Amino acid sequence: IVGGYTCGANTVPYQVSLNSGYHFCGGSLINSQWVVSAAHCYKSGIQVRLGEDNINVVEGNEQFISASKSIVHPSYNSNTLNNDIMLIKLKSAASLNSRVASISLPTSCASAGTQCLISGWGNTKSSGTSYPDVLKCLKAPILSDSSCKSAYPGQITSNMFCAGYLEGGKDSCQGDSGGPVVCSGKLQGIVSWGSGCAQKNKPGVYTKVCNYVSWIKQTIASN
Ligand SMILES: [Ca+2]
Repeated sequence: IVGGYTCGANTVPYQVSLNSGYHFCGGSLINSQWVVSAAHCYKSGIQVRLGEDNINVVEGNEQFISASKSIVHPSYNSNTLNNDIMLIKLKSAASLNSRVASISLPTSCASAGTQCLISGWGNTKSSGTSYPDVLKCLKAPILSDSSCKSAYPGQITSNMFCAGYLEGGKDSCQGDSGGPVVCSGKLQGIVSWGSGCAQKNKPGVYTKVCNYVSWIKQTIASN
């Protein structure tokens, strides 16, 4: 997250870190057994880390639970990032508590202009590299479809939305991928892509979770 703020320990209790020997992507806990992340975060060999604040210190509220299964969306296209969504099943259910909690799936799609909370352990610099240890947060508004398409001509599908600031300075970034965009208390987006981070006229692009609720529900009813 570039231009964000330190969230505060466990104030984003649905945020997970995906670890394959190191943090590599975020995700969102949607119930005690299942995480939503980005399909481009697929790796074999994922441990889900819940209850994290500093990802490099064991502070006492973590649960580390291996994945048993990962399910990339059946229509994921890694070239265009259309349908950039994946489900990860935990080998054992998390113990839900004040620091490890699920986020609701949406009923309606969020609206242009809504301010959402985006979070992660990704890079904090637009130019160069600096990875935080503690979770960072950013409030960013959803941009209109038309503004998103102008920023990325020929690249935005109906399964994507843009959020952020066309002046630059505030955005998600590498290492935030797969993490949450929460609007009105529900999971509306997944950190997916963008041209650099926090650059002018190049806002973040996010997987539009409301288009996937029926896939998510039928998949978790079956696995
Ligand atoms: Ca920790």
